[PDB]
Amino acid sequence: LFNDMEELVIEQQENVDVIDKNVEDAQLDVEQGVGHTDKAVKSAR
Amino acid sequence: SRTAELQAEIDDTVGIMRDNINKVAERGERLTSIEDKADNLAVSAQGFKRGANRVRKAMW
Amino acid sequence: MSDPVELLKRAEKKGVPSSGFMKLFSGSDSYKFEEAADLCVQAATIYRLRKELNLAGDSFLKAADYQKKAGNEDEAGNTYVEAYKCFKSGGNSVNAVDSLENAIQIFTHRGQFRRGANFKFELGEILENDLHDYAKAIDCYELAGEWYAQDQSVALSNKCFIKCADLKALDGQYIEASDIYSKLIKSSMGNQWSLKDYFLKKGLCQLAATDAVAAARTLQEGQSEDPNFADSRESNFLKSLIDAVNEGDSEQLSEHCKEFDNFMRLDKWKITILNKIKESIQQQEDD
Amino acid sequence: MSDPVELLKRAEKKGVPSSGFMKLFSGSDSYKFEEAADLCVQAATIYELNLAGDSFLKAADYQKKAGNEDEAGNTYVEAYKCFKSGGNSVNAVDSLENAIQIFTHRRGANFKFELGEILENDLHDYAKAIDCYELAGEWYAQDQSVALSNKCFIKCADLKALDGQYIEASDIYSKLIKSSLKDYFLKKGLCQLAATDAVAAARTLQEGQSEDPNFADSRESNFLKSLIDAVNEGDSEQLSEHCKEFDNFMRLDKWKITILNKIKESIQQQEDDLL
Amino acid sequence: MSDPVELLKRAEKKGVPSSGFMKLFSGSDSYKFEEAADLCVQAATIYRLRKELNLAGDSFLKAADYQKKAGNEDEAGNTYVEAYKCFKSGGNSVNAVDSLENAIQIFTHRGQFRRGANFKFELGEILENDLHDYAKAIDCYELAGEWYAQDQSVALSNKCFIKCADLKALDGQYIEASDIYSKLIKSSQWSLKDYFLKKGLCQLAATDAVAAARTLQEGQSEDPNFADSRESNFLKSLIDAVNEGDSEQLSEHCKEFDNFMRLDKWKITILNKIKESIQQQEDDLL
Amino acid sequence: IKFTKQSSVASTRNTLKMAQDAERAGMNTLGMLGHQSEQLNNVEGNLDLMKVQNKVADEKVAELKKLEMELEIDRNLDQIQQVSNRLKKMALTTGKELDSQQKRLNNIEESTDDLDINLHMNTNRLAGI
Repeated sequence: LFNDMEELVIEQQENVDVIDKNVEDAQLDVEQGVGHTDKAVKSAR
Repeated sequence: SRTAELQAEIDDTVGIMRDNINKVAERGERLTSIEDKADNLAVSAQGFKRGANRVRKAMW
Repeated sequence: MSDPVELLKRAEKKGVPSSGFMKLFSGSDSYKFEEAADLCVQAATIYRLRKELNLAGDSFLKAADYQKKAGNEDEAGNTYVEAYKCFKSGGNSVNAVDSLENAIQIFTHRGQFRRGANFKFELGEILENDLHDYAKAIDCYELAGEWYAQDQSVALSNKCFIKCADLKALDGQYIEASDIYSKLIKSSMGNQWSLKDYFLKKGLCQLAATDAVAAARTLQEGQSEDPNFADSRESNFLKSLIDAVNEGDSEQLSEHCKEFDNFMRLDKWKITILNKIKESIQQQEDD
Repeated sequence: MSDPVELLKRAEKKGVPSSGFMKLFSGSDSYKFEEAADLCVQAATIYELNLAGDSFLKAADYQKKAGNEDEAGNTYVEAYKCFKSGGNSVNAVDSLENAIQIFTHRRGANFKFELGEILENDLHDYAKAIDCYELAGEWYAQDQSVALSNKCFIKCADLKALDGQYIEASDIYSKLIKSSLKDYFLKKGLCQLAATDAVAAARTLQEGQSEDPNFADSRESNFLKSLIDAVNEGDSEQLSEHCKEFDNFMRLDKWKITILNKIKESIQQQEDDLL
Repeated sequence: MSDPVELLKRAEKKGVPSSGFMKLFSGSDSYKFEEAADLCVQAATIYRLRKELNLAGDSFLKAADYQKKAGNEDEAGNTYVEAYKCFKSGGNSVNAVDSLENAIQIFTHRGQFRRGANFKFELGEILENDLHDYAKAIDCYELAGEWYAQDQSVALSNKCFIKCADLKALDGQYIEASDIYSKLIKSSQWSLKDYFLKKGLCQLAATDAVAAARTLQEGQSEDPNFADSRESNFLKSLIDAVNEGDSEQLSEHCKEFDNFMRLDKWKITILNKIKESIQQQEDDLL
Repeated sequence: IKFTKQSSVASTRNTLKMAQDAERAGMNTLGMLGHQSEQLNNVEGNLDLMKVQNKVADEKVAELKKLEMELEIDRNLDQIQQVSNRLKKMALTTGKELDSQQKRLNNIEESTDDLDINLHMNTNRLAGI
């Protein structure tokens, strides 16, 4: 049972890697997007 | 008596680890779903960045 | 709710590429394929709510094809996985296979080897259990195990290589199964219960190949390298089987099988391989 | 499939910063570096694990130039995975070091431990492996993750003891004890014996016997006592006997064998210096 | 703190759709429904802080309705779950049911089947324990078990099918309960012995001693742990007493079994039904 | 009698090694779970930040639109009992950690979906400006 548990957690490490990378990537893109909407508002005024 | 106690402890720990295996299955399933949704999130964030940039250029 | 048939008809009308003079005035056809895919996904969702799971799968397949035509391959791979889930839940294992194969091809193209390996293993399971296409199941478990080995997921690789070696041994490819068990042993050394089983199964494959010397070497290797195999019932059983094979006594082998079964139940795989070994002894007696 | 070489050539063409008069008319170069990074990531995906790693390194460098350091750190981790799987341990080290630097400036301990493992097992750069396990253990200690910190400090103390830094290894074992407990007591005492400080070994024995009842009645305690006794008598044969007796019941791993051999050699050297 | 009543009045004023000529000049009404929902959620949070849990639930229901009108169904489903939690904690089981039903409908429409199954099970628990609407509880446990079966979550599916079979047997649907126990057996060591026993008991309550004997033989052949179990011997003794028509011997075997392994309320009810069927056949023969 | 005692010795030796086995998994699994739970913490921080940034985006987009053998048996059992105590403790700790992470993952999923929806909404709104 322990053996299987290790195996499953090794597998889940992989999911965690991708999730962390994607959410982190997304945050930086959202920050840039907000910057763009800020400059857009600055011009539209 | 010591060996019977040991057997009882091992049986209990087998039960706990069996419960854990069921829980880690639920955890792996949750993680597969979250990976899919985090991929969606990354795509949407890039799309939002690009759209905002296009509006920035439009207003300029 | 919208009618899914009308949604699919609208998807089909939008998914026609711009031909001729219209191609000079129409923007990228990508947006038309995206909207057709969205209409197909809406139809698929409605069919899924109706439990018309095969029609939902077919609608997701159409959506994924339109997503591919749009250039949105990551979406197509996800939609192929949704098609697969619908077909599997609908008992249409053939379309489930085709859906997973397209999804795996996309995932491998996106370098998502691990993801493809998860689905390649599930593909192997469908080939093994539902379609009984054992050859392709073997190929699926081998390739998934390799992709997991590249990802340093020793554990998933071992799960796949176990399935591969078991099926190869049941298909009579005893030497190749023994080689995969040697890989499983090496990947498991220094990490033990599965290991004993691996040593036993390796030896059994070698006996089924009528190579008792390799079985004896495997026994000696295991006894020297893993002390738990040295004192195990599996080692003693493998020894007793090697001895019975060298003596050509198919009855003594059957006795040792019964003795082992009384303490540690022989699963169906071991029974099949042990019967093959017995038959090889009896054939040498008859010859 | 696109050709990865053509993708990399396009990435290289886009990743040229805007120089001169063009800098007055070009917007932020960040978007050009992002698009170059995306092209490098596509090439890496198509790749030939070492070439994939190199393409991810180029992508991460462009991501750094864009200001997207968190993305660069993730891409350095993907480069690392490609190089490690390709058997190029040097570029795997360099990738992990860049990723760790990004993560710490903003996880780094996880990767610093894996870096220590690469330094220990593939490159045999034991000094840097020690530094990696120590710093990872400290980062986990700040995070209150006692179990991971202890795993790192075990690796650090073991390598320090094998490198002859017996006193520092004993100090790390004292930290591990304060934070396997029987094993830690034994190893602490063994380091002290290898430092020819039998009095500190006897103190460690008494400490362990008083503070942990499970160590008091253990074979590890009796063995450490017998080794202290043999060291004080200067009887290298009695030490070898006690080692064989212990090994018959509880197999000595390679680390214990090495340290015990060092202790024996120190006894034999004192015997020779007295004749 | 803002007054929640004034917040709800502002939500109601904003949540009026743009009618007539104003619809040509007003943008999408979605933003107005979003802001009305936010005002309702603020009111609900204030009521929750006051422990006025039913009013918090009602405010979340209004918020979820506005979120639905905005097109934000995933938010509406979450807000319906918050309404449910408020009503359940407030002892208003009816509005808790209605909230969960709306949440489940949203989750199933979004393909979140597993999530909907969790809440469909909780709905079954409310129907069973608080409202005593056993028929709908049965339907809830069955459908949740099916959704978990599609999700390959054998353990949760079995938990639901156990609840379904137990309630079906207590409602006198003994054949259908036996069929669900057959599914639980096939999908499934300690619980397995219990499943065999309960299947046989349902069959005895249906006056089909032959099916009970077949279930006993099946279990004895397929699971060695059931073969030597007290549950197998007890089921055998009950089959024997039923075939002899001896309701006293059945009561003795029930007492013997109860002395070593306590009969829960379910087993007592089913065993009493079996005894009554024996006594009725005895009376019909005199 | 001698043969049976020898068999018992072999059984307890094998059992001890396997006791120490169930241990390496538990310590590695807990280590990996600590690493992944912590990888979840970085995810959680980024999701919180994106929620704040989406609030800002909502308001900006809105404005834009507006604009001997006996002794060994005993000793092996000693060793097995001690290890069994840690296997039990590790199993309990692992169960607790999985429970905590399961609730955290549920919340991560919900927050990720909500953010995704908000981003699609603002992207569609920006498309029309």
